[PDB]
Amino acid sequence: VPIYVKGGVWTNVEDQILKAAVQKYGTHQWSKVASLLQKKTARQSELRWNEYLNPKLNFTEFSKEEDAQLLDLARELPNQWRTIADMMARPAQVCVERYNRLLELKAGDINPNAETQMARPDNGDLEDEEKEMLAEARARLLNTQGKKATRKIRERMLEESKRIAELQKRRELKQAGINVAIKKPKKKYGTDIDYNEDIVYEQAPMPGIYDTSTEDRQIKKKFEQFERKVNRKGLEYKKP
Amino acid sequence: KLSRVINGHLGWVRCVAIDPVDNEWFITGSNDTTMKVWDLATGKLKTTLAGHVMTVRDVAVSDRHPYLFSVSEDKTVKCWDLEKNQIIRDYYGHLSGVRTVSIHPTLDLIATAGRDSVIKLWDMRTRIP
Amino acid sequence: PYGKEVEVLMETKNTQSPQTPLVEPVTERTKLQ
Amino acid sequence: YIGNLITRQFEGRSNEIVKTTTKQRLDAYYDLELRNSVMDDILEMMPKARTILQHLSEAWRCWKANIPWDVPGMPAPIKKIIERYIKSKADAWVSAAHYNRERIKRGAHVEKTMVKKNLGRLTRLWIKNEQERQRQIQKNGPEITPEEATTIFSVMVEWLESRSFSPIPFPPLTYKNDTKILVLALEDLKDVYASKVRLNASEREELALIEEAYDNPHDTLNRIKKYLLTQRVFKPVDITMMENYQNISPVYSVDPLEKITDAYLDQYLWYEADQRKLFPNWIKPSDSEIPPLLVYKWTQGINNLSEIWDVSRGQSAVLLETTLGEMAEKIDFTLLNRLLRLIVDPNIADYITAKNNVVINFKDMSHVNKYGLIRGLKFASFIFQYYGLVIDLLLLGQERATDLAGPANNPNEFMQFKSKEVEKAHPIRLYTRYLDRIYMLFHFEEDEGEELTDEYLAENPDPNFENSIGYNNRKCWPKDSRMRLIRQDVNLGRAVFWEIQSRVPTSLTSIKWENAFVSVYSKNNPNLLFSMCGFEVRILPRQRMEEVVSNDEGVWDLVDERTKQRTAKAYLKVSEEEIKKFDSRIRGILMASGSTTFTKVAAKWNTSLISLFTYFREAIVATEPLLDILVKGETRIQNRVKLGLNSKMPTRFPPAVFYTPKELGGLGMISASHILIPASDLSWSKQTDTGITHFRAGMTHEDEKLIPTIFRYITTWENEFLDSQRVWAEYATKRQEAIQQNRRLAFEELEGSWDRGIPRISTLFQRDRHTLAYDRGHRIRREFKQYSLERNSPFWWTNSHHDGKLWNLNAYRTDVIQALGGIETILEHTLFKGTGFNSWEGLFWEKASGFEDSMQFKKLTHA
Amino acid sequence: ATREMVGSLEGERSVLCSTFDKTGLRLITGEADKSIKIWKQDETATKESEPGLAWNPNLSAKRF
Amino acid sequence: KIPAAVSNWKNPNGYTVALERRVTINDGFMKLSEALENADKKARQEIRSKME
Amino acid sequence: TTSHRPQLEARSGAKAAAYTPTGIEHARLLPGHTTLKYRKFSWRKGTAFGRHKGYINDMTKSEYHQEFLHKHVR
Amino acid sequence: HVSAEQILRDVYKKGQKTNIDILDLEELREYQRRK
RNA sequence: AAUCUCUUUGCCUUUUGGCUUAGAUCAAGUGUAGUAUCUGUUCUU
RNA sequence: GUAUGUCUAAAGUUAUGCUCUUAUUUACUAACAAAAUCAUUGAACUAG
Repeated sequence: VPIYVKGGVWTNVEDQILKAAVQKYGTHQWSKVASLLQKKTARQSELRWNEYLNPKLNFTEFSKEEDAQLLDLARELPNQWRTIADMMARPAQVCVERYNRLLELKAGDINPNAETQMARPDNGDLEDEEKEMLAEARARLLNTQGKKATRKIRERMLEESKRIAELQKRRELKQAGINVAIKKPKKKYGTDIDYNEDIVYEQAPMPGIYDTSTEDRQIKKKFEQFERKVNRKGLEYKKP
Repeated sequence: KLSRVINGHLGWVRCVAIDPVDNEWFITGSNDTTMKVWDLATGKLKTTLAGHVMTVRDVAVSDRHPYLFSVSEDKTVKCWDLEKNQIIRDYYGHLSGVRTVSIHPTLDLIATAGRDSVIKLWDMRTRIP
Repeated sequence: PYGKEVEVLMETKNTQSPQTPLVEPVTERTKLQ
Repeated sequence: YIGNLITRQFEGRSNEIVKTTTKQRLDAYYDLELRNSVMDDILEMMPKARTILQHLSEAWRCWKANIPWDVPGMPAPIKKIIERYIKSKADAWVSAAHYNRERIKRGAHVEKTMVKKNLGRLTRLWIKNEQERQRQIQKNGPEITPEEATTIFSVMVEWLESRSFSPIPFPPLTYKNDTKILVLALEDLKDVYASKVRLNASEREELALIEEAYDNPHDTLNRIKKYLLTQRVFKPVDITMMENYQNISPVYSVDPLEKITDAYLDQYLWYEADQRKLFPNWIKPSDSEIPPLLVYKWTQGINNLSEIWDVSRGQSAVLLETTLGEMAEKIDFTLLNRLLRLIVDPNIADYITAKNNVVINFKDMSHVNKYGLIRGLKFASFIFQYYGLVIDLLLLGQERATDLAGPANNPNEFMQFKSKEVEKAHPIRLYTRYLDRIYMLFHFEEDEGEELTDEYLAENPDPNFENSIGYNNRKCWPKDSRMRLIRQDVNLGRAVFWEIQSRVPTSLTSIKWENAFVSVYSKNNPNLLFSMCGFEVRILPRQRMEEVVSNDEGVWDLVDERTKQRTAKAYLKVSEEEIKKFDSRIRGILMASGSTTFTKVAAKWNTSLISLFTYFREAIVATEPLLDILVKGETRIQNRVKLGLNSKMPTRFPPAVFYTPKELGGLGMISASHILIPASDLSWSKQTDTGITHFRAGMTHEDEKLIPTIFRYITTWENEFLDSQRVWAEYATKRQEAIQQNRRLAFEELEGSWDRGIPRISTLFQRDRHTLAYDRGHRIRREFKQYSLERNSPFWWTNSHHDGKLWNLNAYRTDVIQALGGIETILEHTLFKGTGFNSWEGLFWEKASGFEDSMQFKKLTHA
Repeated sequence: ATREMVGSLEGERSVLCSTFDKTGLRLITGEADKSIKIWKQDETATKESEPGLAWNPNLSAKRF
Repeated sequence: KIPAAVSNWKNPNGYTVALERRVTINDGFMKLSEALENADKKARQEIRSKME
Repeated sequence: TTSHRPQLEARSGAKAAAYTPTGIEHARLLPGHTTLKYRKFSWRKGTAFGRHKGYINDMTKSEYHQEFLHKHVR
Repeated sequence: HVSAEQILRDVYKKGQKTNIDILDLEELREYQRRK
């Protein structure tokens, strides 16, 4: 069923998904953020952030100096609530609200100010729609790698299973007295190197003043010994 | 002490070379990809040589030839005939941006180097490195 | 800005034509053709 | 070539190929060198570099967004390094934007992707400048001083008191006209959607809200009034720029729910303002006439001024034309609120000003609009014209404004006066303002002009008489036809501008000489010149002509209503700006239609050509550069189809392919360029009117056939106006007789006149006339659509509901079929004979169904 | 210290290139503020009237 | 010590960071507003002084 | 994705110095400029107002840029 | 109550999720070649 | 004089690797199928 | 529907609470599918 006009009241669940989404996508991808919410648009998610959820916003009780400044700015800049708000470093709706309280909707109505209203609490039984919304949000918030990296993951797993199947068949043949070599990877180009056939690009240590013959013999003997073994047995002052 | 300030380039002035023969003018290369020739005595802009698509990193004027050599981040090395104010030779070969050029004092050869970590010596006439 | 002892110029116009040579070609033999 | 190919066969390909810095690699290579330099400087200043350069990338994104880049705890020298390199990149980016825009303007070669990039760059640069302007205003305060604001307020008070104006009340809860004003508002909002079959989520949301407003009018009216009374904080407005090649223009996208309220308010204010006569007769555009008729009326108005052309006593006439520069952007909201409370209920004024103080967004850029009118608001036209009235009163003064407007009890119609003595009582004979352009006609006696110029020269002496330098003159007319730069006339023109410019404070608008044209008519100057609504006009009195010669269409005869005799001629031309706008529209078609079907390309060409010809008509006849541009445009449109077929071969594309009507499988193009273009010696042409001594070919084809030209099917404006005066006087007489007989006029009692008149007689019986009677300010509303909609009708100047059908091109198709040699000859070019189809009559193309029509709705990739 | 042109950032106060004229009496410098600066020696100076920085080799730095 | 860069536009590893890591007074205005208040009062009173 | 990378170091010409080259003939390397050059050796009283009563090194704020924007954006 | 911190802990737990032996010289060579 | 474990300091040790027009746009869908998934009920435990 | 990638497997023998049954919800994927109002007409057609 389509949804042509989005909006309504902001539930707590939506505010929490929006905050998690902002922590991942930043503040310039409101369409990607809103994509995690079923009933809210990109512009409404941006408004909910800029006017209510952004932690930098000053919602504290107005000081007497701020009350005087508010009345003055309201007289100097008539009806220019966003300019006044910018001067007060407070949300525009908070300033209008305070100004009204300092001068002293209905069922089926559209709320024009919904993005600045307090969040409707999640009652303990989450509706299925919101439960599915949370599941989809957790799934999209988890992903971090693109198609190529993901295919490389599955390809490495398949390459390992092929490797084990190859060794299984080779071991069955060996146990039956049929010795067979393991398949070498096919060359992708004329100069494709087989790194075991030689010490590729060998850089022998620079000769020094000290003789190494007696330790070279020892290393050679140890290398021979190791390889034969593998062949036989395997492996409070803060103040303003 | 400071005596004169000249403005005209639309980007940082990256290189400068004096006329080694008559000392009457000096050429500057800039981030704006152009080269400008200035009168030394008065500082007035004589002419603008436009022949690179990126920052002109170095300029060298021959004391034996009526030639100007210029190198740029666009990987090119160019020889300008100062009798025509036109490019006459291009030296192709640097893998990346060319940072410096030096003209050999007694040979018809130029040295150039840059980000590709090698010095190329070019025969001026054939343009062969 | 720099003091009265410093000449500050703003050069936006080439004072000589593009074809005016920067290094005059020598012509040791006068021709009449 | 072959030696290299064979070398590759034996030796293989080289492994050391160095790619050059071509246009497609310039940005990538620039980035590599910039990053390497930044890294070198940072690493050498410090006692993981790839992580450090991420700050450079962020600083560039911050610069592009105009967001201040500041990293807490960042070492100061490294910050300075990043900042200077960011500025160097910025300088290169801006320089490239200027360079590419200059190329685009002059028609130089520039790739389509580069054009789109340039539009993006100019948009960000414009927003950066706008944000800087707003911040400077907040820092230095308002430019309008307190005493000049007090003066302006008292001027509007004196005017409104003199008119005994009744302020517009808040729309009553039981307002008598609510339903009609609402239908008109929703019609205007719905118009945008009237034929786009493909909608996105935002468009669907707006159209659903409109449909809801039609279904629930009472709840809609209640909501609208509640918002007008109490909503003072509004949602942000999106801004975008439309490409016009010569320039770009802003488009404001307002929230759909707010837009419904704004549209209702706009209709209400214009209706009530019209009922209360808020706007005097001189403010334009006006619902009473289309722009061409405005130009015609103005010309005839000048010609009918008493003794305007006499020069026996050394008299002179001055026509001053200038622009009220940056008028809308310099609007202070406190002054606006105070002035609005003078003409409307305070809740409406407060709503209007609050609606201007909104956030402006473009991608990642965002700022609060604190000063200047947002032209995209539906009621912005009303505010604009009201602030314009303020400026009009400053220019004219209370006394002359009263003479021009007439008493409130009995207002003058446009350009008329209650008496000849009132007309002559003051030098300002005529005044009109078309939005931001003011036109003033002054008449001076020898002593009045001498006294004025003497004072001007006293304040601004010209000892070497160089005042002719930089004196703006109409370049489109020959040297002997444009204004003659005679010392006395040049000085009087400058003195008139100097006098008028002093009357309006610079804080309200920038009246600049470079944006002004001052034409002097005198014993030494027989031609009076002006440009209005895109028309270049030159008035020459008959008494000043060497000989009176007959003229073709494009030279209006001005009749003196007193003697009913022709006393002056008005030569017409299309302004260079409008010529460039037409060429830009053709460029826009070619740039957009990269994958368009041949039929849709031809249809776009037709739309633009018809828009041009039906608007300018006879002014095109003498505009040779426009004929040249028409030839090139039509050729380029045909080349788009030819190139789509990978062939430009002339014999493959006879005229029948392009001009055969759509119902016969042709593209149905309408031609304007198969005409002969006037040619004459250009040297003489620049000095004097050479006539038409030679012709040069336009579009041509091998086939021996003359294609009809669209111009021959559109009645010129002069003939429409004369015939309108006739049919409407006949109608007025029949109306009085119809009531004398106590009859009703029958529908066919006006047969033959139905399709005549301006407005068409048929509009008297428009189906919705009972609602359209309330539609006020409809012309300015239609023109202001340019600021709120990305796609606008090229017919911005006419409304079929109010004007009727102003043209009928059905005869063109008939004559093009005849020109092509008839159906027989046309079909000989087609595959028709191979179809075995019985008759050409049954050739019904299924213009509404096909596979591609079934497919356009499906889930499909861009490819 | 050089002085950057009006409107420049502090980072633009940077010498990028230089060359003496053929006589060595004029120094030409190109800078990040996009300007070219010409420097010359003071002709009114003398060994006694403009001694310059004192010869005082810093022993702390072991570059001797 | 150069702080670690956290971009508000790009997140190549898809990390989640704290919201904190992602995220004009001129007397001429008052003078103008009060001048317009005085002009409003002037007119409001003058009209009455003229009609009576 | 890691395929999109900044440059850690530029490819050195020392690598190509060891390669065995081919004999391709390039158009730009054909003979040209084969000889070197060498140097020698009452109507005016009724209105409310009237007479009767830079270079900076920052492109984005220069008057030139501002007039460019005023000219091209309308 | 749901919280963004809770959501992201559940994402973390949702995402946080064979020992072959070499029996002779031939398998060692295969292994070393691959490595 | 030599172990072991704590705590602080130091080290950050799997500890965000370019560019452009935020690169661009989109997020209304029937049947059937495939994969994952949800509530409940018995059953497992 | 592509680009494109991968596979092709004897012999042509180299010496020694937590789940389950199952009826649904939701998301994603499908060049799979000629779907009954608005003298028989989307119809073999669309790809980086």
